Amino acid sequence: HYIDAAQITIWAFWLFFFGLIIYLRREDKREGYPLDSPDLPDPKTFVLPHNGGTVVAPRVEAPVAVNATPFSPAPGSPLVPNGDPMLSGFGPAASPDRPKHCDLTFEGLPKIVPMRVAKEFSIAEGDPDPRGMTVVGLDGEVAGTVSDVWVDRSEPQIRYLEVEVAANKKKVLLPIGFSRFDKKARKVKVDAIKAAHFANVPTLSNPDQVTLYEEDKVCAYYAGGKLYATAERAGPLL
Amino acid sequence: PEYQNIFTAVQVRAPAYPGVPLPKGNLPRIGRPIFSYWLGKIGDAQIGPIYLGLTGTLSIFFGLVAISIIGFNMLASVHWDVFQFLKHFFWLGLEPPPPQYGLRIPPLSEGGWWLIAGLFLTLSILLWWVRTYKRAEALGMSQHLSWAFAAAIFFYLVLGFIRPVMMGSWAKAVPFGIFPHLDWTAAFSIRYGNLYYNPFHMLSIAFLYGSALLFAMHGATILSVSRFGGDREIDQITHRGTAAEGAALFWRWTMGFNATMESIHRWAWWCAVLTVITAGIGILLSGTVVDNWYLWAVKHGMAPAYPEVVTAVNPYET
Amino acid sequence: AMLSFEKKYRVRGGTLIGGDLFDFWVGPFYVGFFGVVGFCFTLLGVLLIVWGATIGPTGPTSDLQTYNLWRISIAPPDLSYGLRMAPLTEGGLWQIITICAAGAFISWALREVEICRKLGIGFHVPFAFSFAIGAYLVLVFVRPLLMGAWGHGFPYGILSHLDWVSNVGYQFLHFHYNPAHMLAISFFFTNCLALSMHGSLILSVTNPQRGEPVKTSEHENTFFRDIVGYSIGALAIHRLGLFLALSAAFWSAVCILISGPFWTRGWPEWWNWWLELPLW
Amino acid sequence: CEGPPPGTEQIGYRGVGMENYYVKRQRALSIQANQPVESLPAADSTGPKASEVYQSVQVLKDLSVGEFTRTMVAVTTWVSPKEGCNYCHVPGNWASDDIYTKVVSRRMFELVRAANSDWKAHVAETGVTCYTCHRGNPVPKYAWVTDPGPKYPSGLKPTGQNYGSKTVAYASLPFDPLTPFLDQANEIRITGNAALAGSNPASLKQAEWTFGLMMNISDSLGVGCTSCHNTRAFNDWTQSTPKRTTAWYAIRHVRDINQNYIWPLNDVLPASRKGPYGDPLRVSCMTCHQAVNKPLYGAQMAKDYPGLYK
Ligand code: BCL
Ligand code: BCL
Ligand SMILES: CC[C@H]1c2cc3[nH]c4c(c3C)C(=O)[C@H](C(=O)OC)c4c3nc(cc4[nH]c(cc(n2)[C@@H]1C)c(C(C)=O)c4C)[C@@H](C)[C@@H]3CCC(=O)OC/C=C(\C)CCC[C@H](C)CCC[C@H](C)CCCC(C)C
Ligand SMILES: CC[C@H]1c2cc3[nH]c4c(c3C)C(=O)[C@H](C(=O)OC)c4c3nc(cc4[nH]c(cc(n2)[C@@H]1C)c(C(C)=O)c4C)[C@@H](C)[C@@H]3CCC(=O)OC/C=C(\C)CCC[C@H](C)CCC[C@H](C)CCCC(C)C
Ligand SMILES: CC(C)=CCC/C(C)=C/CC/C(C)=C/CC/C(C)=C\CC/C(C)=C/CC/C(C)=C/CC/C(C)=C/CC/C(C)=C/CC1=C(C)C(=O)c2ccccc2C1=O
Ligand SMILES: CCCCCCCCCCCCCCCC(=O)OC[C@H](COP(=O)(O)OCCN)OC(=O)CCCCCCCCCCCCCCC
Ligand SMILES: COC(C)(C)C/C=C/C(C)=C/C=C/C(C)=C/C=C/C(C)=C/C=C\C=C(C)\C=C\C=C(C)\C=C\C=C(C)\C=C\CC(C)(C)OC
Ligand code: HEM
Ligand code: HEM
Ligand code: HEM
Ligand code: HEM
Ligand SMILES: CCCCCCCCO[C@@H]1[C@@H](O)[C@H](O)[C@@H](CO)O[C@H]1O
Ligand SMILES: CCCCCCCCO[C@@H]1[C@@H](O)[C@H](O)[C@@H](CO)O[C@H]1O
Ligand SMILES: CCCCCCCCCCCC[N+](C)(C)[O-]
Ligand SMILES: [Fe+3]
Repeated sequence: HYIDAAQITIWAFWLFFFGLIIYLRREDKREGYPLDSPDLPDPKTFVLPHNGGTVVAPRVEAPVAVNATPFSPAPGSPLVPNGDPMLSGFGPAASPDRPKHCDLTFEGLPKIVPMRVAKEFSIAEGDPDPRGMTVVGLDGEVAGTVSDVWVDRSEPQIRYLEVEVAANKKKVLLPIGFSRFDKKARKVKVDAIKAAHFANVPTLSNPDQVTLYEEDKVCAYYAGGKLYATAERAGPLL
Repeated sequence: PEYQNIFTAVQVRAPAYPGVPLPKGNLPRIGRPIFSYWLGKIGDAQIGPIYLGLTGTLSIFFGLVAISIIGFNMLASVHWDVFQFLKHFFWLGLEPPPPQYGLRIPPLSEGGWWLIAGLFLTLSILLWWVRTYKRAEALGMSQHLSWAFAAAIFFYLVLGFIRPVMMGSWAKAVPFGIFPHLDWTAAFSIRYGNLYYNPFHMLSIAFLYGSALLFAMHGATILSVSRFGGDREIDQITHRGTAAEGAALFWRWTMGFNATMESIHRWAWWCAVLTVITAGIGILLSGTVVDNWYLWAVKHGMAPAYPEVVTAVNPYET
Repeated sequence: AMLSFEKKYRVRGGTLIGGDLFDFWVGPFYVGFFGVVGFCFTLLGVLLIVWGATIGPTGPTSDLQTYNLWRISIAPPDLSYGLRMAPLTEGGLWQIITICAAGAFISWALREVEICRKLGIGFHVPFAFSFAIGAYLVLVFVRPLLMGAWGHGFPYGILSHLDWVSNVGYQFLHFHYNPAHMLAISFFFTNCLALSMHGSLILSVTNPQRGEPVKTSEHENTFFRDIVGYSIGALAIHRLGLFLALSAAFWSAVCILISGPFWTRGWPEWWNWWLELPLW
Repeated sequence: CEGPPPGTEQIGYRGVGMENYYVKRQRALSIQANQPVESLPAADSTGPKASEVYQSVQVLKDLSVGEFTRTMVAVTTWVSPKEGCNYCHVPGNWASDDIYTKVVSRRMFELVRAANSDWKAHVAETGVTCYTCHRGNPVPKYAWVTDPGPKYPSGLKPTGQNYGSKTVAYASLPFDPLTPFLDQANEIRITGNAALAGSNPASLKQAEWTFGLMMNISDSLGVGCTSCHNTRAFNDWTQSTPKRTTAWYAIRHVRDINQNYIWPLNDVLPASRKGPYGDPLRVSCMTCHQAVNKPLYGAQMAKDYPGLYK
C-alpha cells in the first residue's frame, strides 16, 4: 500500500515491546500473587549455596492472620492495630517470617557478626569508635550504651550497633539506618522509638549472630515507632 | 530528622578482599588493594585487585593506539605546535574519508588514518567485551553485562561502521573529535529533515528519559528501605523481607502496580538496552530508508499545523 | 485486591492533613487528601485539554482544528501579554492547565509522603521526584518569569512541544555548545550506563550459569573489581544511580535556565573565554 | 553570565518557539556604535552636467556640478576623511586614473549605484553608501579574505562553483566558510523534498557547510536561525519568515558584488589588500551589517545623494 519500510519497522518493534512488557509483568508476579480477593509464570528455582535449601517463585505461602481489625467494613478501609501499637507487629511494625538461618559470607560463616567475633574488623582511622557511646531515644532520655558493633564480613560496614539497655541490662540490636550520630557529644540519636521502647526490641536467639528472621523483626520494631511511638505521630499534621 | 544513608558517618576496616577464587586458567590477580577514607564516605573504600589477561592487555594497547592516531593527527592539523594544539583541542578532530572514495581504502593522510583509528578502537572495544565475558564466567555468573555492552556496541558500530558500509561511503561515519562530533550530530539531523520526527529517535528518548526516571525510582526506593536492609537485594530476592515488601507497596499504593526486587532490575536492564538499540535502528533507517523525517511524519499525519503568521515567498519560483 | 502480604501493612493513619477523612484505598491506590486534591487538579486539567482540542488554534470550525493525538496542541499566550492572564482562547487555557499540572504533580509527591509515613520508610522517592517537578517548573514558571512573559513556556502537544525545543535551541545557533547542556547529557548518558550495569549485575548473581548456586555479594564486588579494579558496593550504587539521575534533572534545569535569562548570544560564542586565556 | 531581564522578540506563532533574545545594555551600546554620518546640505542643482565640464567622468555623468562636488565631499568623509580628496587622485591631475584608488573608487560608485537601483529586493529603499561598508576607513574593517587559521581546513571544498571561466584564482584557496557560497555559487540546499530515500545525493559534508555558512550569516546579522526559519523544516519556504526571502536575494547580491566588482579589481590593488592566497579583501554579510539585522539600524543615508543611483 502507501506503506513504507519505516512503517513496518515500527510495527515490529511495538510487537516486541508488547511482548516484552508481558514477560516483565509476569516476573512482577513472582511474589505476592495470587491477590487477595500476564498470568502467573511457571516457578523458577533458586539454588542457595553451601548447606543451602531451595526457593521457588512464585510459591504458595500460608496466610498469616492480621493482628488488627478493620477500622471500617467498607473495602479499602484501613485496620487498627490490636493492643499496644508497638506490640502489634502490624502496620509499620509488620514484617514477614524470613528464614531462621543466617546470611553467609562466601566461605560460609555468619556474615553479619559483632566486632568481638570478626577478629579482624576495626573502626576507620578518622572515625569515632561507636563502641561505648550513649543511645538516646526520640525524646532524649538515655536508653543505654553501645556495648558492641555488628558488621558485614562480605561488604565491610556497620550494619548494627549492639545496645545494652539500662532499664534491664539486656542487649538489643539497633540498625545503623535508624541511628544518627552526634560525635561532638558522643551520642547516637534515635528518632524511631522513645527511650522506654528500647525495652521491647526483639532479642537474639544467640548473641553471636542474627538470622534473616531476626533482622526483620528488629528493623520492623524500630520502624513501627515511626508511626506508633507517639499519639500525634500516628496522627495528621494539618 | 533521620539518617538519609547518603554518607557513611562511621566506616570500618578489615583486610582487603582479594576476591573469589577463579577456576582453571586464570592468571594471578595483579595489583594490591589500598583504601581511601573518602571514597568510603560514599562507597566501599577498597580500591583493589584488577585482572589482566591477554585479552584485557591486548585491549588497552590497541585502545591507546587509536587514541594515539587520533591525537597526532590533531597535532598535525594545527601544524604540530603543542601550544596551539592545546588551545584549540576542543575544535580538533580526525574526520572520516571524503565522499570521493566511497568505500575504497584511501591513503593514510586522506582518511586511511580514520579507518586505522576506527579499526583499532573497535578492536579494543570488541576486546574489552570479551574481557567482560571471561571475567563473568570465571565467577559462574551470567552474561547479562556482556549482552548489555553488546547493545551499546551495536549503536557505536552502526554509527561509524555498519551504516557507512551499507551506504557504501565511509564519509558517512563519525569524526573523532569533541566539538566536531557535536557538529556532526546537528548536521545529521539537518541533513535528514529533523530527527525529532524520527519515530525511533522518539523511542530512544523515552528510553533515555525513562532510564533516568527508573534509576531515580529504584535508587530512591532502595535507599528509603535501607533501614530494613533493602540494599541486600541478593537475599531479598531469595528470601523476601519487609524491605521488598515496604518497597513494592510504596508503588502499588502510588501507581496501581509494582514489581519485585528481582524484576525491577529486568525493567531496568531492558529500559537501558533499548536506548541504544532503538537508536541504531533509528540511524540505520536514516538515509537508507528515509531521507526527510519531517516529510515522512507529514505523510503519516503526525506533524502539527499552525496558523500561518509568518511566511516567505519562494524566490526559486521567480 | 491486595498482594498476599499486603494486609499486614494497611494501617490507619500516617496522613499529613485530613486524618481519617480520606484515609482509605480504592483498588490498589491509596487515596488521602492529596489523592482527592490531585484528582481534582488532573480532571479539570484534562477536561480543559479536551475543550481546547474542541476549539482548535483558530475556531471549532477551522481546518486547523483536530482530534488527532499527534497534532493536538495547547500553546502559551503571545509574549505581548507578558506576565498577565490571557484570554482563554489566546493562551488562557494554557495558563490554567499549567497551574493544574503543577497542582497535580505537587499533590502526587505529597501523596507519596503520606504513603511513606504509613510504611515507616524514607522519603527519598518523593524527594527525588520533586526534581522532575522543579525542571518542569523552571521550564514553565521560573524561566518565563526571568524573561518577563508566560509565552516563553513550551506548548502542550505531543509533537508541537518538540517543535518548541527545536526552535528555542536554534535561537542559539548551536545549542550543543551550551556547557550546562553538555553536563546534563553526560549525566543522562552515564546514568543510562550505570542503570544497565546495575540491572545486569543483580540478575547475573541471582541467576548464574546452570548448575551454579545463587551467587554472593563478594562475587558482585569480585567481578566489578575484576573488570575495572573497583566496586562501589550494593548500598552506594543505589546511592550513585540516584545521584546521576537527579543531577541529570538539575543540570537540565540550569541549562535552559541560563539560556535566555542569563545568556543571549549564540552558544558557540560562549567558548571564547577559552580562546582568550593568557596561557595563550 | 548576568542578565534578567533580557530583551525578547516573538517571531513565529505562539508556542512554536520562534523568538529572539538579546542584551538591552549592549543593544543600546551597539545602536550608539552604528550611527550614520549626517547628510550634507542640498546642492544648487543648476548648471551643466559634470560630464560637460570635466574630462574623465564615466559614471556620475548626468549629475550637476554642485551635486557632483557634493558627492565628492561626502565620499571623502565616508572613505578617507584623514587623507581627503587626494586619496583617490593624482595631485594636479584630477582626471587622471593613474593611481589604483581612483580606478577602484570609480568601480565602487557602480557597486553602490547597482545596489540601490537594481537590488531593492534586498536593500529596499534604505540603500547603501560608501559609509555602509567603510565607516570612515579606506579599508573596510569587515572585508574578509581566505586566511589560514592556526588549524588546517578540510582539504575538501564545495566543487569550485560548478564552473571553469575566471576560476583559476579560486583554485589556490583552501576551504573557507564563505567563498564557496557568497563568492562562488555552490548549492546551499541539502534537505530532500521526498520522504523516502534513494534520490538525494547531498552529503553530510554538504550539510555541515550549509550549517557553517548559516552560522556566519546569523552572527553577521546578530540574530538566530529563527529570524528566517522554522527549524522544524529549514527548507520549507511557507513556514519561513519574509527575511528568508530577503536573505536569498542578499546571497545573490553579494555574489554579484564579489564576482563582478571586487575580483576584477584584483589586478590593480596592492598586495596589502590581498590575503596570503592572493585573494582580495572581498564582501560578506558582516561587511555591511557588522552585527546588526540592518546596517546602521536601517538608517536611510542614500536617499540624500542622487549620485548613488543609476
Ligand atoms: C540537533 C540534533 C538532533 C539530534 C541528533 C541526534 C542524532 C544524530 C542521534 C541522536 C541520538 C540520540 N539523541 Mg538526539 N537530537 C536532538 C535532540 C535530542 C533531545 C532533545 C531534548 O532535544 C534528546 C533528549 C535526544 C536524545 C537522544 C538519545 C536518546 C540518543 C542517543 C542515545 C545514546 O545513548 O547515546 C550515547 C550512546 C552511545 C554513543 C554508545 C557508546 C558505545 C561505545 C561502546 C563506547 C565507546 C567509548 C570509547 C572506547 C572511548 C574512547 C574514545 C577515544 C577517546 C577517542 N536528542 C536534535 C533533534 N539524536 C542517536 C539516535 O538514537 O538517533 C536515531 C543519534 O544517533
Ligand atoms: C535543536 C535544539 C537543541 C536542543 C534544545 C534543548 C532545549 C531548548 C532544551 C533542551 C533540554 C534537554 N536536552 Mg536538548 N537540544 C539538542 C540536543 C540534545 C541531545 C542530543 C543527543 O543532541 C541531548 C541528549 C540533549 C539533552 C537534553 C536534556 C539535558 C534536556 C531534557 C531533559 C529534561 O529536561 O528532563 C527534565 C524533566 C522534565 C521537564 C519532566 C517533568 C515531568 C513531570 C513534572 C511529570 C509528568 C507527568 C505526566 C503529565 C503524566 C503522564 C502519566 C500518564 C498519565 C500515565 N539535547 C538540540 C541541539 N535541549 C531541555 C531542558 O534542559 O529542560 C529542563 C530544554 O528545555
Ligand atoms: C546501553 C547502555 C549504555 C552503555 C552500556 C555499557 N557501556 C559499557 C558497558 C555497558 C553495559 C560495559 O560493560 C563497558 C564497561 O563499563 O566496562 C568496564 C562499557 C563502556 N562504555 C564506555 C563508554 C561509553 N558508553 C557510553 C554509552 C553507553 N554505554 C549507553 C548509554 C558512552 C556515551 C558516548 O554515552 C561512552 C563514552 C567505556 C567506559 C566502557 C568500554 C571501554 C572499552 O571498551 O575499552 C577500550 C579501551 C581503551 C580505549 C583503553 C583506554 C585505556 C587507557 C588506560 C586510558 C586512556 C586515557 C589516556 C591516559 C589519555 C591520554 C592518552 C595518552 C596516550 C597520552
Ligand atoms: C529527576 C528524575 C527524573 C524523574 C523522576 C521521577 N519521576 C517520577 C518519580 C520520580 C522519582 C515518581 O515518584 C513519580 C512516579 O509516580 O513514577 C512512577 C514520577 C513520574 N514521572 C512521570 C513522567 C515523567 N518523568 C520524566 C522525567 C523524570 N522523572 C526525570 C528524568 C518525564 C520526562 C519528560 O523525561 C516524564 C514524562 C510520571 C510517570 C510520574 C508522575 C505521575 C504524576 O505526577 O501524576 C499526576 C498527574 C497526572 C496523572 C496527569 C496530570 C495531567 C494534567 C493536569 C494536564 C497535563 C498537562 C501537561 C503538562 C501537558 C502535556 C505534556 C506534553 C508535553 C505532551
Ligand atoms: C480515582 C482513583 C483511582 C483514586 C486514586 C488516587 C490518585 C491516583 C490520584 C492522582 C490523580 C488521578 C486522576 C490519577 C489517575 C491515574 C491512574 C488510574 C494511575 C496513575 C497513573 C501513572 C502515574 C502511571 C505511571 C506508569 C509508568 C509508565 C511509570 C513509569 C515507571 C515504570 C515504567 C515502571 C515499571 C517498573 C516498576 C513497577 C517500578 C516500581 C518499583 C521500583 C522502582 C523498585 O525499586 C522496587 C523495588 C522492589 C520491589 C518493587 C519495586 C517497584 O515496583
Ligand atoms: C494520551 C496518552 C495517555 C496515557 C499515557 C501512557 C503511559 C503508560 C501507561 C501508564 C499506566 C496506567 C495505570 C497503571 C496500571 C493500573 O493503574 O492498574 C493495574 C493493572 C493491573 O495489574 P494486575 O490486576 O495484573 O495486578 C495488580 C497490580 N496492578 O496494572 C498492569 O496490568 C501493569 C501495567 C504496567 C504497564 C507499564 C508500561 C507502559 C507502556 C508505555 C506506553 C507508551 C509510552 C512510550 C514508552 C516506550
Ligand atoms: C598529541 O597526542 C598525544 C601523543 C599527546 C596523544 C593524546 C591523544 C588525544 C589527546 C586524543 C583525543 C581524542 C579525542 C578527544 C577523541 C574523541 C572522539 C569522539 C568524540 C568520537 C565520537 C564518535 C565516534 C564514532 C561514532 C566513531 C565510530 C567509528 C567506527 C565504528 C569505526 C570502525 C572502523 C573499522 C571497523 C575499520 C575496519 C578497517 C577495514 C580496512 C578492514 O575496513 C574495510
Ligand atoms: C575632494 C573634496 C574631492 C574633490 C574636490 C574631487 C574632485 C573630483 C573632480 C573634479 C572629478 C572629475 C575629474 C575629471 O575631470 O574627470 C573627480 C572624479 C572622481 N572622483 Fe573625486 N573628488 C574628491 C575626492 C575624491 C575621493 C576621496 C575619491 C575616492 C574615495 C574620489 C573619487 C573620484 C572618482 C572615482 C572619480 C571619477 C568619476 C567618474 O568616473 O564618474 N575623489 N574628483
Ligand atoms: C562608495 C561610493 C564607495 C567608495 C567611494 C569606495 C571606495 C573604495 C576605495 C578607494 C577602495 C580602495 C582602498 C585601498 O586603499 O585599497 C575601496 C576598497 C574596497 N571597498 Fe569600496 N567603496 C565604496 C563603497 C563600498 C561598499 C558599499 C562596500 C561594501 C559592499 C565596499 C567594499 C570594499 C572592499 C571589500 C574593498 C577592498 C578592500 C581594500 O582595498 O581596502 N566599498 N573602496
Ligand atoms: C541558524 C544558525 C541557521 C541554520 C541552522 C540554517 C540552516 C539552513 C539550512 C540547512 C538551509 C538549507 C535548506 C535546504 O536544504 O533547502 C538554509 C537555507 C537558507 N537559510 Fe539558513 N539557517 C540558519 C539561519 C538563517 C538566517 C538567520 C537566515 C536569514 C538571514 C537564513 C537564511 C536562509 C536562506 C535565505 C536560505 C536559502 C538558501 C538558498 O536557497 O540558496 N538562515 N538555512
Ligand atoms: C549576506 C549574505 C547578507 C545577508 C544574508 C543579508 C540579509 C539581509 C536581510 C535579511 C535584511 C532585512 C532585515 C530586516 O528586514 O529586518 C537585510 C537588509 C539590508 N541589507 Fe543585508 N544581507 C547581506 C549582505 C549585505 C551587504 C553586503 C550589504 C551591503 C551592500 C547589505 C545591505 C543591506 C541593507 C542596506 C539592508 C536594509 C534593507 C531595509 O529593509 O531597510 N546586506 N539584509
Ligand atoms: C513477539 C516476540 C516477543 C519477544 C519477547 C520479549 C521477551 C524477552 O525477554 C528475555 C527472554 O526472552 C530471555 O530468554 C531471558 C533470559 O534471561 O531474558 C529476557 O530478558
Ligand atoms: C508516548 C505517548 C505518544 C502517544 C502516541 C500518540 C499516537 C496517536 O494515535 C493516532 C491517532 O490520534 C490518529 O488520529 C490515528 C488515525 O489515523 O492514528 C493513530 O496512530
Ligand atoms: C505558568 C502560568 C500560570 C501563571 C498565570 C499567572 C497569571 C497572573 C495574572 C495576573 C495579571 C492579571 N491580569 C488581569 C492582567 O491578567
Ligand atoms: Fe537495585
